[PDB]
Amino acid sequence: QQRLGREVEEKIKQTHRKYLLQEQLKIIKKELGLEKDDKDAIEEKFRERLKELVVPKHVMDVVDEELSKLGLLDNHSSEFNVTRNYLDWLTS
Amino acid sequence: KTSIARSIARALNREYFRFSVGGMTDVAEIKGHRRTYVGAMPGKIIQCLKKTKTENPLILIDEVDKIGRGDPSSALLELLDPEQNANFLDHYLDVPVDLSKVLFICTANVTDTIPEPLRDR
Amino acid sequence: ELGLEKDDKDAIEEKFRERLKELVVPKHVMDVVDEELSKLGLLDNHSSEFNVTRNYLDWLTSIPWGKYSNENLDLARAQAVLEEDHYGMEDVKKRILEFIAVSQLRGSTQGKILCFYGPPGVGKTSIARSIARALNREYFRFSVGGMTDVAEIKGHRRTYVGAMPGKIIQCLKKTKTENPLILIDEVDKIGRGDPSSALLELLDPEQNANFLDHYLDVPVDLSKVLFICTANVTDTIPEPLRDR
Amino acid sequence: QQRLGREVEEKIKQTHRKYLLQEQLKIIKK
Amino acid sequence: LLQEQLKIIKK
Ligand SMILES: Nc1ncnc2c1ncn2[C@@H]1O[C@H](COP(=O)(O)OP(=O)(O)O)[C@@H](O)[C@H]1O
Ligand SMILES: Nc1ncnc2c1ncn2[C@@H]1O[C@H](COP(=O)(O)OP(=O)(O)O)[C@@H](O)[C@H]1O
Ligand SMILES: [Mg+2]
Ligand SMILES: [Mg+2]
Repeated sequence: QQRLGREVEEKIKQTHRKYLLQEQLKIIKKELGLEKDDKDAIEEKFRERLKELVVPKHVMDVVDEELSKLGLLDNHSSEFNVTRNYLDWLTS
Repeated sequence: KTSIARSIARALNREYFRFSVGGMTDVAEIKGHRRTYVGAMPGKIIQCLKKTKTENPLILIDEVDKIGRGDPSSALLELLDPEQNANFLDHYLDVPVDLSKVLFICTANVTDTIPEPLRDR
Repeated sequence: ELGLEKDDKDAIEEKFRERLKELVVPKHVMDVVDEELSKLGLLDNHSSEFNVTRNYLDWLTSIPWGKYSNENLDLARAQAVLEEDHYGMEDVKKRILEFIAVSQLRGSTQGKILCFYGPPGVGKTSIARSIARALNREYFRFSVGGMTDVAEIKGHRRTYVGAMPGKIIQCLKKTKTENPLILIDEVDKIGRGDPSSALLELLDPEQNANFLDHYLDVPVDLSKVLFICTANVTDTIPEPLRDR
Repeated sequence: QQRLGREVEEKIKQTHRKYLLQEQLKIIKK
Repeated sequence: LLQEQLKIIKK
């Protein structure tokens, strides 16, 4: 009974469809990357708020410490979210 | 007592915020929560400074006599201290802020029920 | 290897290690630091475990192991600066002078726990700065008023996302000295979730010499830290705290 | 209308570069 | 500007 083999072939076809879906996702992201944000743009985004503020020395040290670790973490870590949200409050 | 607070802010051209502490029981509304906890936010005062975009707004603390128990009354001691406002500490920021320029107005219907540490400040 | 991108990130080891050159690290802390540094060298720099280890080592190498502020043992100028800021208050000034004299006799820095209680507006909170100036000790203040979370005193385990050591270790990192002056205001108005059982581990000469923090998980010697506690009335402070 | 062909070509080039980098990393590991 | 919008819509 080659029905199991036919099902395995259908699963392989589904895997090929997943590969095509990944290729299409890359194709879409190629144009979707425009007008987006990244780890380097967020640094100046936070720093421009401090331009017009008379920031005390200790707050400046804390901000520099958080920005220093900001560039080390990746864009998807939960700790990255925690520090980004902390900076969003601290620099506002 | 409540209505004059907005008129004073209009005359002084200061930003205005109304903080109804009466009936409140959660201390976290004043001093916030640590960064570790998920969904943590700073206290009410930090949001006041954030939304007013000024370090010297008019904060109206309504019904100080109706504060709850079981205790934000001790947390107010770090917020209404005539000389300790320069280093008010919020648990989310974990950074002292200078609240000495903020004009605090507190409303109370009866004097006798305010605790002595707050009544003397 | 030349075609692929390569970075000399291994310098982070001596980047951390240079902080311990002027410190006097105890053996038990140094062993943990060495094991953590060895673990860091194997983790990929993109791993979350690598970031946790890096933060742990950053906290470990920032504690001022063996650093002490140059305490002023001169009685005359210590008394003069105490009379400079506050009038009256003979008892507290006498207590501070006795503390300085005892520290001078034994030839080493001394740690003690003092509690100031009385009517509001007598100068209990303000004198902490004058005492710090007299002793040349670094000054720090945190209020336990309405304290209901133990995590402020003991911190959180580093397994959790974004854990921090807590108030005492933050103070140790900030003041960069192992003998600062701690002012714990409103000790008589501490809340419950129970932080009152955590202060007993801090305000106790018999166990504060090996204070264990949930984040660092390494004992530190707080026996030389001068603790000052402000209260409004004595009869509401917990009995174990009033005992010490 | 014709921008789709240019976008697809750019995406294919980026994917090819990424796969070449992955293959080089695998060769280096081997 | 419309060409970029058309490509974005198609994607
Ligand atoms: N001196 C005053 N002049 C004009 N209106 C007043 C005056 N005092 C109170 N009011 C009126 O009373 C209303 C409610 O007052 P409120 O601020 O609630 O008093 P309280 O703060 O004592 O409760 C307001 O809408 C206001 O118009
Ligand atoms: N003996 C004193 N001499 C001079 N000023 C004093 C004295 N006692 C209190 N003060 C003043 O009182 C103010 C606040 O005192 P504080 O330390 O808040 O008292 P408490 O600790 O009882 O709340 C300080 O700015 C200080 O100048
Ligand atoms: Mg009213
Ligand atoms: Mg005081």
